[PDB]
Amino acid sequence: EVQLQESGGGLVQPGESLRLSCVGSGSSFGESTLSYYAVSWVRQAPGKGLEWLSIINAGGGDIDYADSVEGRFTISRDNSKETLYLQMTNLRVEDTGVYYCAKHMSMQQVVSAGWERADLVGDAFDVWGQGTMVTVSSASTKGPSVFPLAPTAALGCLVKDYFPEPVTVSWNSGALTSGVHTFPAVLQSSGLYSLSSVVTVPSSSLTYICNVNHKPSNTKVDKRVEP
Amino acid sequence: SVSSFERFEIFPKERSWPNHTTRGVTAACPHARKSSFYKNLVWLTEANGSYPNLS
Ligand SMILES: *[C@@H]1O[C@H](CO)[C@@H](O[C@@H]2O[C@H](CO)[C@@H](O)[C@H](O)[C@H]2NC(C)=O)[C@H](O)[C@H]1NC(C)=O
Repeated sequence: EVQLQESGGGLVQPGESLRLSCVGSGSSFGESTLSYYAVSWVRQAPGKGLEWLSIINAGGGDIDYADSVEGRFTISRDNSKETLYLQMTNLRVEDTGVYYCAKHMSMQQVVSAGWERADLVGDAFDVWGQGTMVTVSSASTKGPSVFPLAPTAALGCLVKDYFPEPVTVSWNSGALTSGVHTFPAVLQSSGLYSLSSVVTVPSSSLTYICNVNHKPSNTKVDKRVEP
Repeated sequence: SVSSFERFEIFPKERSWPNHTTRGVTAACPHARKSSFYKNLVWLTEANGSYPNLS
């Protein structure tokens, strides 16, 4: 089918701008790419529900926005690149969250056939992106501090001090894909996040390493875990 | 040459085709800047990924 991949988000100061991109790939029925359908942006603040922001039709018409983002945010699409955009301006702290790209079900045009749909349906979201996170905070970014948790049994990795989310954990490039438990992060008293990650191993020991990836600071650590 | 002549709705658009899409329009047949279609016909198309049998 059609797949969607948001990108271009992270940490930005209040009152600043940021441009998210949504890239389409693959095709549904009749070789229909993303330019056959109408897309919306939908954001989710940490711990809350889904908020719809804006919609655009296949040809780029019938734009509309939610009152909360009207005037600040602008939707658009380069169908030649099968890409959507969201140009955010004057970013407020409550704009923080995971911004999603979501395709609408109904086919809106088939350009080579000379067929358009007279209306804009805006019906069910049958395809979503993995999401890209936007953190609006004037606090500076800081790299993660990682320390081992040496040893059925258990060996872990303690990512102690960083800001902001998210990080990416993967023990030995997905070697331990069973029994893992990357724990939800907490906000330490200092003000920087902390996080642990674990895996269960039996009496047999082989070397085990954890691969840490923190995008906003170009951080990538393959920390060891020997007894 | 006609003694009389009047036009009537043989197949009322929305009521006649509940299970197909009727709002098809084309840039080939534009009316009022926007692109539309014939006034006496309907370009029936798939609805919900299905073109049910029609009679
Ligand atoms: C819609 O109509 C087509 C033909 O107009 C039907 O196609 C038949 O399908 C059966 C199997 O269900 C085949 O054995 C026949 O060979 C097909 N052709 C004909 C002429 O019968 C189709 O079944 C119809 N759809 C429904 C849901 O009844």
